[PDB]
Amino acid sequence: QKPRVLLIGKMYDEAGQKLLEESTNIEILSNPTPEEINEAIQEVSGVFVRYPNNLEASSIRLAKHLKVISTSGFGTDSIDIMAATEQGVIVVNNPGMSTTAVAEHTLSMILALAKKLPFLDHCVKKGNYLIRNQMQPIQLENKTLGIVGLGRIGTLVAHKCNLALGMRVLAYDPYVPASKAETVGATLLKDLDVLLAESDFVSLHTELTSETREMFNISVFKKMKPTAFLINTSRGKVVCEKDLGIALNQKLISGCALDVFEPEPPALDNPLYNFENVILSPHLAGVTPEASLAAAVSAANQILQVLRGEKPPYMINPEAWNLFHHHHH
Amino acid sequence: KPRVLLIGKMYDEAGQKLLEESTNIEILSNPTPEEINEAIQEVSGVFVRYPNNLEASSIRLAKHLKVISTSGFGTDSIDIMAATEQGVIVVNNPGMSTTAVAEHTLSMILALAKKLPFLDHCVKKGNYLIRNQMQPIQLENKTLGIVGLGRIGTLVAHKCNLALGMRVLAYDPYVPASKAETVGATLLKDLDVLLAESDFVSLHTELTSETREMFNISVFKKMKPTAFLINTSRGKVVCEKDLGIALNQKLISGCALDVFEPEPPALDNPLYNFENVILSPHLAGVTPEASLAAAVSAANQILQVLRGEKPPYMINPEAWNLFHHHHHH
Ligand SMILES: NC(=O)c1ccc[n+]([C@@H]2O[C@H](COP(=O)([O-])OP(=O)(O)OC[C@H]3O[C@@H](n4cnc5c(N)ncnc54)[C@H](O)[C@@H]3O)[C@@H](O)[C@H]2O)c1
Ligand SMILES: NC(=O)c1ccc[n+]([C@@H]2O[C@H](COP(=O)([O-])OP(=O)(O)OC[C@H]3O[C@@H](n4cnc5c(N)ncnc54)[C@H](O)[C@@H]3O)[C@@H](O)[C@H]2O)c1
Repeated sequence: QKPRVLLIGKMYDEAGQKLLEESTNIEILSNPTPEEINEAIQEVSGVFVRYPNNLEASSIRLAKHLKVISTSGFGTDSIDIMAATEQGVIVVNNPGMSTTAVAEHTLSMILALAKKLPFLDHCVKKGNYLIRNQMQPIQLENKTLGIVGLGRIGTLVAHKCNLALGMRVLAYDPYVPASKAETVGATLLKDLDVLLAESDFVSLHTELTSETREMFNISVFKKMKPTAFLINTSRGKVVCEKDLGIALNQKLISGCALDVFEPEPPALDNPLYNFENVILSPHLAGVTPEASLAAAVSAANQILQVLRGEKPPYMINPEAWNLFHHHHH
Repeated sequence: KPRVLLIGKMYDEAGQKLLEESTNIEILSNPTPEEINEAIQEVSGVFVRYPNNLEASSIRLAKHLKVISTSGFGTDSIDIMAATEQGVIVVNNPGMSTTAVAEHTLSMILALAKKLPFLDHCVKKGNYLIRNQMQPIQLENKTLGIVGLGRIGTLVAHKCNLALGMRVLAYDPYVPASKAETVGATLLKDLDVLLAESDFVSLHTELTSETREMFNISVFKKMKPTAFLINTSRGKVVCEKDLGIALNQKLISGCALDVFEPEPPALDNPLYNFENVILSPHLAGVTPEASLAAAVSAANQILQVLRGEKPPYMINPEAWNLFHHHHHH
């Protein structure tokens, strides 16, 4: 009989679901509770996880025929990887499908803070056109951008802000060579503190690890300029959200723009919603039609590979492959 | 010691200091023609802050006038003929905020593509799941249509092509095609072609009799239903009544406006009740850098004419021989 696939959340483009349905039977859940996942996972061979939905260890353990878990994008913080590896279940992500889209969105957010764009749009529409008399937009030319995490997106962001705006770009990333920054005109710094002291804009593009977990706390905001801005499009847990709220109240920084949150989705009464110079979007930086199509096709094709016994291109737990063999033959 | 009247203050105080160092100055705030009239009779130079008016009857009262300086490019509110008839040199101060307006244009283009202020409002109201209902636009490989390829249009075209990966078309009857070539754009003779091909149309023309209300309903009918209009040039270039109708009939998707006709916009402007509309209160050229270069340049030209040296931005160089007759020889 045809294998079953569980979609914990739809894909961002249904070209991926169409591909899955060529050879599997799928069931789609919509923001399901842990029990709904436990009911629907028992006989599936493949699972797709739309961020920020979570797949805990207890759910993976009930799935006796599971072969592969696919995430919606790069991040895997909603998968229990240890549990999958213990069971011989292959975990794949879909990286670098939204690189252009997030760099565009980050540039848009950097520019919107500098020009107070949403605040000013709200002022004109309410009748306070004459707020212009006390407004002083920032000219981005020759200001300094600090990139934390110089990977696919961070490097593109450094490239664009150079070409588009004439900004000086500094980067902090211990795991990449200095030459990677020079190629796009940036300077790789060994000391994050230097980047924090020199930057007028600080943009986050790291992977979420135990080192980047809550990297940006009150200690780090104290080191940034009072005039400076934070932008986070990477992961919510990189920023202590409670510390960010204190930092804004105490004028440690001037504002921020966030596409990611912790917890995500954010609560209805999040105190960040009442702050001057705060710009939010609901994890849409990497969700353009182009990026959604590419990541959907990628996730669907990888799920099909593992069902066939074929090694996929984006295994994140390759040490689990032999135990997968053990169970798949 | 010579007098200088400032009909309106300068954009940066450094310019008033440069004048004060050799002249005696008086400053007026939005003065009536009569207020100017009994303040101008003994002065040698006059500065006009846009959009203040310097009428011919006022100039005729000023017996010792040598120079008039506007705050920016615009001299339309100055009676050039009366100045020439009297041997008064009129100077403007052009191209002082080119980079600032280019930046503001990039901000508005991007904010429209990413639905930035609308998404900000949605998260702040707890409507994070609006993400399931929409997708931002990826600028890469979209077509940008530049109307008016001058200082700002040339910069905007270059960055959107080089840094954003957009195809750029341009319409401007009064520059050669090679000017677009150089920055990766294509100058088209037929505006209709640019309208049909563009996903974003940005206006950067001078306000002339030809461009007054150039963008009416017959123009919006030719744009794409999915396209956006950006206007950071002059408000009279757009018939706002037709823009309102165009949004209501979904002839275009939305618009970003820094300028208005009438200006200031009224409290009951229909444009506010549209979601894909982004407004700013005529601030695109306002940056500390731009204000400082304009004020310094304005002061420096006034000081040259009082000394007898030709300033670099003479609007009416035909008045020079009579100026010589009056104050030198
Ligand atoms: N819509 C969205 O907001 C969404 C879209 C896709 C990417 N994501 C997120 O953006 C982030 C980056 O994406 P990417 O594709 O460029 O990943 P990437 O793997 O290409 O780059 C990550 C970079 O972080 C760096 N890094 C790791 N540890 C670090 C540390 N301790 N200090 C500084 N830098 C460190 C890595 O060396 C690496 O260069 C990811 O968290 C990803 O999940 C955002
Ligand atoms: N929003 C602001 O704060 C403010 C700031 C300065 C500039 N202004 C306005 O922005 C606009 C662009 O500034 P600029 O420095 O680039 O002016 P510019 O003189 O450098 O360029 C004007 C261009 O419009 C073109 N043009 C004239 N008639 C045209 C027509 N019928 N069709 C198409 N193009 C035509 C000219 O050939 C010229 O190339 C101006 O209207 C200017 O007054 C905005």
